[PDB]
Amino acid sequence: VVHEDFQVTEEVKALTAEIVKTIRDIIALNPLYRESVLQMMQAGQRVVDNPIYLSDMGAALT
Amino acid sequence: HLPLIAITRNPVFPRFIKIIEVKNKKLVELL
Amino acid sequence: GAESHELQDVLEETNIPKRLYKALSLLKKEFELSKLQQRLGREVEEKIKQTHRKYLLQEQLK
Repeated sequence: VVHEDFQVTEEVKALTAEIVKTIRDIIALNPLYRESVLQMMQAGQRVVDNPIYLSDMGAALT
Repeated sequence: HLPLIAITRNPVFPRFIKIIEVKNKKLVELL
Repeated sequence: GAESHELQDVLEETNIPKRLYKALSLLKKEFELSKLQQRLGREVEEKIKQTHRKYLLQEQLK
């Protein structure tokens, strides 16, 4: 399970932000699943200890 | 003289309306 | 979209010009990061679009 990441964990999450925004837009314009999962899992809550899993879930929604 | 509010990752920018939601019920008694 | 640490650093500054300059620098850095992400996304998006439009025609045929 390769999870190489840069030591600068400051600007990387910026892309994450974009991703989540995109995801939000999609679910707003193309409602596929409930938004309750979005409320439970929020990037601002610091509970996403595995951002790779969040990205994989987002790509799954596609 | 009140206990520090559990921010729980709820930033409050100056002069910005924000909503705080902490799962802990202990803050309910204080409120 | 600056991190809470950046906001605290701005609040640390006392002189009005100093805090204003720090805020402007943070704005510039956030704009640079957002522009980098947007350009990079656009490049990836065109790379998708590099797929010959026959993919759109196939999608319409289906």
